[PDB]
Amino acid sequence: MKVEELAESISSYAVGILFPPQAEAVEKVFSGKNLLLAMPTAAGKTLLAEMAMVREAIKGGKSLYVVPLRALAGEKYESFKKWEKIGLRIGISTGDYESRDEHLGDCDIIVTTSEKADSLIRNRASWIKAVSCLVVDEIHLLDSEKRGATLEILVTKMRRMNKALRVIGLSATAPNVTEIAEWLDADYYVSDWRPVPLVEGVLCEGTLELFDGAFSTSRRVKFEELVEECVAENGGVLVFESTRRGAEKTAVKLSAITAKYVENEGLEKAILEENEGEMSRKLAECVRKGAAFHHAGLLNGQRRVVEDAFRRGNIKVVVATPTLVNLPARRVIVRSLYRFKRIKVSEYKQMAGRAGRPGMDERGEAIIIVGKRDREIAVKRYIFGEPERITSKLGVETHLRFHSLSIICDGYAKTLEELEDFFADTFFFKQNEISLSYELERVVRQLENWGMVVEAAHLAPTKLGSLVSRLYIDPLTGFIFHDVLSRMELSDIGALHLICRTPDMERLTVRKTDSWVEEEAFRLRKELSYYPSDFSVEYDWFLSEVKTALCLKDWIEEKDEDEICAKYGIAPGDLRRIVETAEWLSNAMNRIAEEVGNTSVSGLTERIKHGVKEELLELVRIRHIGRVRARKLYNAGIRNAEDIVRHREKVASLIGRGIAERVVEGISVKS
Repeated sequence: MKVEELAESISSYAVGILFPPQAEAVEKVFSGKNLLLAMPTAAGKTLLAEMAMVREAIKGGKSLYVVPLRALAGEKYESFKKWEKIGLRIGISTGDYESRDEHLGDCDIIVTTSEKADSLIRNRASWIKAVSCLVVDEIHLLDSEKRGATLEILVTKMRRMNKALRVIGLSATAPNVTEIAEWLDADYYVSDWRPVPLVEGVLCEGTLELFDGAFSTSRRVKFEELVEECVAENGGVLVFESTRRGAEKTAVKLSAITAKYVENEGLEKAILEENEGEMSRKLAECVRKGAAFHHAGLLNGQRRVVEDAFRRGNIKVVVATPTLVNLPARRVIVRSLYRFKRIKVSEYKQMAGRAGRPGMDERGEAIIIVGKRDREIAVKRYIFGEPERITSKLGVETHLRFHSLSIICDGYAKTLEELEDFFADTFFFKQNEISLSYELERVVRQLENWGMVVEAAHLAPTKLGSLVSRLYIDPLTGFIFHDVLSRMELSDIGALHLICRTPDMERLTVRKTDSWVEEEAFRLRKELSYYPSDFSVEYDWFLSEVKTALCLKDWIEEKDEDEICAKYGIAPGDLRRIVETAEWLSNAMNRIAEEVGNTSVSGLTERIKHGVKEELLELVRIRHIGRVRARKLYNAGIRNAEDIVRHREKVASLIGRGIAERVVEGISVKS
């Protein structure tokens, strides 16, 4: 079997109209052994993995492509539909935890996220045991203080479950990537190869020094011009700023330039299609003039609209933040080098690594605009310089606690010893051979104290623990709930506040101006699950909890979004992010509540989800009608599904003929 041949033939069919020079890569991909691929651009890295899967499929196996963000999940998912021409059946699962998703079980490639995978495992999906090859994309994220831990545990749990499991890790370039390969028992393959070469250049006092390997080409140019230059050519310029305010500020100036080239007026409406005012205002017209800014503030809608547009060219410039998703662009400017501390070689490398514009450009330009703080650092360390070494973060108590509970429940470790053994098979161990027996002992006790783990001369989970496990929430969270609930029984704000006490919840920042919070917090005292000293150290952590719960409150009290935003000083995307989260825990808190018997939270989740009152719940369940429409309809006779039908003409007068039509189309088909 001349593997090179197969690989080629296979790719072409599906793709047709791109991956490493020498055999090694392909040679290994088809070997069947665990394999770690370390390359810069995700480009060739992914097709090798894909082939890996295509092959495994034909062998009659099943692959589970894992990704870190729920975002990529979709991107990769679609990307794999390409192999449908060959009869592979792709499937995806994201966001649903308490479910085994048994329908995926008959897919050849199942894309999901690290967490979702871990969950599916805790929730004992039946297909997992069928997965023969696990591909861990962006495995270098093993260094991620947030992500790492799950990766280490997922991989381990999975390996320990199936010795025949073939793990394929895909990572960015880093020095210790080989030890990863060792921890994975895999043939590695490393390379600096890039489809479209990259030129990294720094820009100082009017001069741009482009580095082509060992040479250089100084020139006199100005930022505004570098942008227009490529913009002029329509190669796409991607600028990076370390702020939300900064990204928007610049995303504006450039619109001046991008304006005289394109006038996207239909897309200006595409933005406002969901929100308006201050922020969305800016992005909207900004886009009308070619430019745009991309940050966590926008809504997943406004984002994908700006992304799709920059891809097609409608948008000439996209000013984002390190928070950044495939954005093809010829030029890539990096405004600052510090993170208002300094940016990691990694972040820069990644940022620069977007300059390639495969199949449209010959080279990629990435410029680090630096001042004069001895610009040598931007050259000596960033341009020419190794990225930071991947260091495992599973060590923290947090993660330990979080995962141990899972391990002791799912039946991997039945004694403290074998719990210690489990963590020994970790990348954390392989990396620093440290016995965590101490802390790990502390954990299991605390897990016992919290009533989640029981010591009957054998470690086992309690009904509660199994729950906390399946809910995939921090056991501390599960405790705060089970404790407070089993004892008292709060109200709206009281419950919204309880959630915000939880570590799993996001909180807002309290500005010097948010004075009401402190007052409101007092008035509402006696209602909250606890109340700190006016000058206790936690009065600040407290006030955030309140301000956050107050926010959810307004959301739940149907307050205008833009209004809620302005009030709390956050952006629509944030609000959506917070509510989104708040709900998940809200569900968690309720299921926990039930187990104890408390009910003061019974119909909270629903409210949180739609941000409606309670009287509108019946209306919002209909194909989701939204707070706005639901209110209008409720302010009239239409107060449920039935009434929307019987008074059709009326409905359409309130909501709209179009929307009206769509809404009814669903109800009848059901009832």
